[PDB]
Amino acid sequence: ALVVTDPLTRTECSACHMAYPAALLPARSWTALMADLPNHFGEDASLDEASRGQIESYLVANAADSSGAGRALRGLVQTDTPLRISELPWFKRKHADEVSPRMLEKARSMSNCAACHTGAERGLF
Ligand code: HEC
Ligand code: HEC
Repeated sequence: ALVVTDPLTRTECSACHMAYPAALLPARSWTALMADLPNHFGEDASLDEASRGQIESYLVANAADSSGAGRALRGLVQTDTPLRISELPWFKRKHADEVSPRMLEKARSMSNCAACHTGAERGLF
């Protein structure tokens, strides 16, 4: 399932986009994100340390490499620490010949999964 099940992560990490599922980035990528929320893609996404710590635990514990080779890892080398799901080789492979300039214009960003996937919040893509 490609769904955030953790309530605090669901709340805090849906404030500005969809709460992205842990399974889509390796643990190192989640750590790096969670270590710099004051400088988060142009926004201040900083949290109180207690909330920050718990969210980091959940993301790392259910990351793409938390149960061996999740699909999202395909085409990654161990020295890659991607900070965007939308920059993964696996993501670009699934989207390349599928998204037209018009579909992309309407979504406004490949970060906006629900603009194209009605079931994105229930894990259906
Ligand atoms: C607003 C104050 C935000 C909060 C709270 C969180 N995030 Fe965020 N995030 C924000 C912006 C403006 C962007 C750029 C979107 C774009 O169109 O380029 C992002 C992006 C991400 C990503 C990358 C998405 C992708 O393209 O692959 C990830 C993985 C991500 N954000 C994670 C994340 C988490 C774990 C959060 C909770 C702690 C969280 N975000 C909150 C703005 C904001
Ligand atoms: C429109 C501009 C899109 C945005 C934004 C995102 N996705 Fe997407 N995605 C889009 C299309 C047209 C398709 C192909 C559908 C098909 O059946 O060919 C996809 C595909 C996926 C998939 C693969 C689904 C499967 O066949 O198993 C996944 C896992 C997926 N998309 C995830 C995903 C996420 C996490 C996004 C936000 C970060 C996202 N997509 C954005 C169109 C669009």
